[PDB]
Amino acid sequence: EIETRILDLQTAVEALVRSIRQLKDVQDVFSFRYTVLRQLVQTTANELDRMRKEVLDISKALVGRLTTLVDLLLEQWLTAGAKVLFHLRQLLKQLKDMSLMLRMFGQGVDLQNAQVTELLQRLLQRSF
Amino acid sequence: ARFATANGAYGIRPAWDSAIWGLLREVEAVPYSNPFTFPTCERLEGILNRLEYRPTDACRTLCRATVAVQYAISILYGYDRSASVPRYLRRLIDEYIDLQDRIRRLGIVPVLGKDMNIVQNVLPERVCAQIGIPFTYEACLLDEYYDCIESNIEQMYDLLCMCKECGMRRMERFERVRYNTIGERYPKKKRDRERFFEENYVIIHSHPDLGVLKLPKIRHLNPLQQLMMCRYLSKDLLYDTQFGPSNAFSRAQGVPLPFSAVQETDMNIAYALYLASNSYFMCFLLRCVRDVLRHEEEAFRKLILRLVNEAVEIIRDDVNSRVWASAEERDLAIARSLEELTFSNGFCRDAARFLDLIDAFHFPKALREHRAREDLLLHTFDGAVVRTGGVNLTDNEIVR
Amino acid sequence: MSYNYVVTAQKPTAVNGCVTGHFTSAEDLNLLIAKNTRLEIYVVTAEGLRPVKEVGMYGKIAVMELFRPKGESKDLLFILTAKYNACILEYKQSGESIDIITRAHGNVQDRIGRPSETGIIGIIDPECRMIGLRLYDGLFKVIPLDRDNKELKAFNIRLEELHVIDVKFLYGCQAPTICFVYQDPQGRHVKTYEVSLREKEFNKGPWKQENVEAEASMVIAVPEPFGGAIIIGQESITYHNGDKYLAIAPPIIKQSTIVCHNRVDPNGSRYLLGDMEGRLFMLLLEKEEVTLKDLRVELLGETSIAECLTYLDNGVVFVGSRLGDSQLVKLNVDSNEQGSYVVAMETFTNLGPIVDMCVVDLERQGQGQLVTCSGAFKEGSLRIIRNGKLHIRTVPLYESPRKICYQEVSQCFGVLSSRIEVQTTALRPSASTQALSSSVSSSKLEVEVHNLLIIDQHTFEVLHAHQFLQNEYALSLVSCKLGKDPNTYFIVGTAMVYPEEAEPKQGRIVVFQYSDGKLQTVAEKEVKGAVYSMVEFNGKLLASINSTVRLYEWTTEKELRTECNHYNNIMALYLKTKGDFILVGDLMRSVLLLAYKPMEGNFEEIARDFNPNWMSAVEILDDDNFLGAENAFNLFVCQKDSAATTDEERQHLQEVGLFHLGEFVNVFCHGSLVMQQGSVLFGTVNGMIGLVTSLSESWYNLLLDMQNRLNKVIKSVGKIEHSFWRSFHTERKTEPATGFIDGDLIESFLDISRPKMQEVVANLQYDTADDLIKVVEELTRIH
Ligand SMILES: [Zn+2]
Repeated sequence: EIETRILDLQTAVEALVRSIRQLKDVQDVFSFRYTVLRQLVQTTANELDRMRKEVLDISKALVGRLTTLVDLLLEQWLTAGAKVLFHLRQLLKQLKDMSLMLRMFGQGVDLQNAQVTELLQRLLQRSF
Repeated sequence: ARFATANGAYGIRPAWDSAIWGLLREVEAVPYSNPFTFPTCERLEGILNRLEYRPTDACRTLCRATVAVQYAISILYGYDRSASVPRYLRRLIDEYIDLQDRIRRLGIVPVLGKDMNIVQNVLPERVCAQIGIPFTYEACLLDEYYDCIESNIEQMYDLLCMCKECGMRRMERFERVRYNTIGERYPKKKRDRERFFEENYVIIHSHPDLGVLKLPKIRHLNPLQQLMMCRYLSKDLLYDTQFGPSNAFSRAQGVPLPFSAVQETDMNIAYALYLASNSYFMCFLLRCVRDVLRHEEEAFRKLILRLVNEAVEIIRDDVNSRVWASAEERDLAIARSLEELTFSNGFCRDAARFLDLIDAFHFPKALREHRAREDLLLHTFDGAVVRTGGVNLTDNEIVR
Repeated sequence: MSYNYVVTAQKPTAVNGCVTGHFTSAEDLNLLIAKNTRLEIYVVTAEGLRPVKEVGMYGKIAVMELFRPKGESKDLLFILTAKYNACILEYKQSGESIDIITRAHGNVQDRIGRPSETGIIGIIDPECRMIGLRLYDGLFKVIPLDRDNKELKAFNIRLEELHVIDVKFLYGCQAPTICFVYQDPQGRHVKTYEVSLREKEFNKGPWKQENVEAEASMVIAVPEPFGGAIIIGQESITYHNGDKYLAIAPPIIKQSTIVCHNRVDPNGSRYLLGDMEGRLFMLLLEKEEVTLKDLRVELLGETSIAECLTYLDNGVVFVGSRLGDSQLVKLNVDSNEQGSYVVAMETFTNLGPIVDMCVVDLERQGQGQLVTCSGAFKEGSLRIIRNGKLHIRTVPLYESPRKICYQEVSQCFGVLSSRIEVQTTALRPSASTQALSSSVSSSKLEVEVHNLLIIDQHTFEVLHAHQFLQNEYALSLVSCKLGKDPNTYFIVGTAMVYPEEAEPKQGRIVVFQYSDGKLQTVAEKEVKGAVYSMVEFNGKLLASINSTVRLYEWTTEKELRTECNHYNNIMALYLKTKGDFILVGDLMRSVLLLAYKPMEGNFEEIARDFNPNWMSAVEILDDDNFLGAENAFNLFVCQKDSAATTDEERQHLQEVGLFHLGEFVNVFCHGSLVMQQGSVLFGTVNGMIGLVTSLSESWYNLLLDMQNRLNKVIKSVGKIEHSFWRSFHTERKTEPATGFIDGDLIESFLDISRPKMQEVVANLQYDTADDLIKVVEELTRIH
């Protein structure tokens, strides 16, 4: 299912990117709800945790798609899956950077990146 | 390694020279630092007169010329190198485009209607349409773009934000109009109002002789916040509170501005205007780092030219002495060639040609890597690559 | 291209600054009045001022100082132009060969920098060793005066204090030392530094920083006998010689801030102060055996609005005034019966500041006379400039004239005006106070109080004075019959301004009608904001209600009703209609053309200027040519691209014309003073009345070639290039003048020397000598 895998990974990543940028913003107005020092602040924090949770869920499913990719796996698929792990480690790194404001969401970013670095060295040792 | 001494792969061709290598290498080694805290051209001049040489004097000035030229490369022409002036410009560009993207994105969904339409006056496609310039990423650095954004920003505020502070700012215009018609100046009677951000005077310390910056007329800064903002601006052009260590804590309250808004005003509208105030301060911070890039640029060039002028000025005495007494060919060659190198801003090619021309000039083993490496061991007890890395100083290669 | 022609009619008549000294000769004393863009030299005599020469200089004389370098029998001048065109001058006349040679010249402009709000400060040290100059915050440009300095050398000195209110040079000390009232965030102080030419930097100064009053604004350098400096404030005057802090708090000083100062005796024992209330105080420095014993203040009298004061022989104090006509007051050692030592002797005429005018042909129904609203505060008046050099009949109003408009059928001039009133009792009785009849508005909808001064066409007395409501600002006035009703009406655009409120948000439009013998309002219409201006657009009153340029229609029931709207402005200050075209020249939005379409009943934005400027006055020249002017003393013509590939090009006016007038245009009215293409008179703040006359392309190419050849021959004082003076100067851009012709240079041809005339005409043979003498006579008769 060699090239259908490249299709699903790229398009799912597009969805992740869209959901993540949408997410960044919902935070930014939460963070503009800062310097409030109320209902908006609470309902946005409420919408805050919603979006973050759903993004984490989708990335965890993509992390499962990554393990599917690795158990199924030549150089052009090695480089292509490298792109997936690379921007996946990038997007959740950014998520952590935001989660560090932390009104949970960050450790979920952690455990996902823990699977990421596990998969990364696991592939690097054989691809070398 | 062998290049750990002053004479590196492209390094200066003794105890003071090792400190110069420690200066140039610390630039890259440090995980991150403020480019403005790094020495400027004035301090480069300061060190240049303090160099230590040990046994011609013309060769010593010619070696200090390589110091300054390699220094300039790392400080300015080193795009994407550790803590460089252009690197700040490009990173800011990305923050700017993205901020206006956020403003265009405003109104995508519940994330934050005609009131929104007045807010999208900031969008680059609108501002380019009014000046008539084609929509272009580079256009933000044009002076006219900054001028046009001001009129739109204060068009926004007078339509949606009618508060007390902004109230005073609008009254000011009515009174100013009357006072200009009779050929007079606005008096100091009404100083009861808190100081407006524009009235503040700040001065960049990297290039102190740049003159007082014309603070952008960003609004809604509280008197206390106005101090912190102006404080950071004077120190490191906001580098500290936007990149580097602990940037996340400042990021909690905004990239170019503190998160701030007036009370009793719809927050949905407030965030919109706040994006405009941020983009307005972004455009300022771009044009300023551009100016400090240019004032290091000009200064570096001038210094190099002055130095090389002294080089041919002194080595000609060595030519007459050797005549009274191949090496004569090499010396006159670089004399004429250094003059040919006008270092016209190309600029990297001339600089690299310079050091290559100095490399072609013969030097005693006392000045070559042999002794340099030996001296390194005791203490312990090229231009081609530069030419490739050096990118065009023109803005819209940096913006790309 | 747009072909126009700008020619002055009345040369500028406001005084920017004057300094006395020995210029024409070593014995005789000279007084050097410097009207803007032209200095005047005079030889003081007991009979009065005697003019000797009037030089016209291509630049605004901002800083003017008279100094005598060591070894000079003469004194040398130091003119610093507003465009930074410094040049040292010198008198040289040899048997009627009156000529001012330029000993030194050269621009001293700083390429980069932020201009100070206080303005350019130029100071000479007493020992004539340096030229102190302040041009930008944080900097102090210094020009040495070494005998060998044909090209002025400039070296900026970095300066630590950011905001300097005033700089001066201390007398006595061998080290040239500045004393400056800088502005720290907590409060303003006074420090001193020693300026060293050799080391190119400041040094530790004679004394230190002594907190002065929060309003300190002048430094006075007391001469060697006493030394030190007096830092005048608003309420407390003070002295800082040797840390001998001597201060006083006179009550009379508190009434108004001091503006200008002057040295009566070389001993420095007497200084004459002046303020804009129009008073001449004196800080008598009673000496002390010499240190200072005490400082005291006594009011001598009342002169016009002081700008620059100079003491001359026999106690004759010259009062250079800017907001009013200048005076030559004389001090009496004995008190007069009234209680004022001063006595007016002569009164020179200042037409500035002109705020609004109109060309009214009354005497002969031809060759009209300009009734201009000149002056402000106590000096406000109506000057009736009329061709005939130009005759000026002055009718004082004793109060600032704002707007003027003429109702022909009723034989009267409506003039809105305002008089400052103490928080209410009037300060100085005015023409409004002494009116034949008066009334207050019955509308149920220091503090200035606006009112309308209707004036008869013959005796120019104030027939009526309809005072408006409390806290009322009248901004605009037009006389026009509205629509169907045949009777013309006076419509005043009023606006509420409450001291507690900041923005003017409530306004009102009142329509009046001058019945024979009594004025009476016809109707009223509240509006949401200040009506900055209005014009009668085709039987309808277009009103500028803040940014909303509404157009109001008049009903048979005598009541204004709105019909259309527009909101693309910030403040619609300047409205000038020409046919259907509506020119809404805003503040920062420059020119924005509008048009009303009857089939749609709405406004449409045909075009909009593309430059972020700050407009001052605007006018529709022709349907295809649109003129205006801004704060930057520049006149520009915009043209509508009638046909274009895209609507974007049709919607963007091209700026075909650029030109540095050097004044602040304040009004644009049509018509010409000559009896019996086009003529747009404009009145500037400095009292210039100019003329804009359109030209054919054939003469434009002839006159432009003429301009170039005349530039080569007629050398300028200070060696300023003419093209550099006329360049479009604006903080962002400096483009060469194009589309205009300076008429003053073209009119120089009349009395340039005959052989020099052959010089210029020898090349140009458009198809010679007298042929060009005739055409310049064709041009000189238009004004
Ligand atoms: Zn506000």
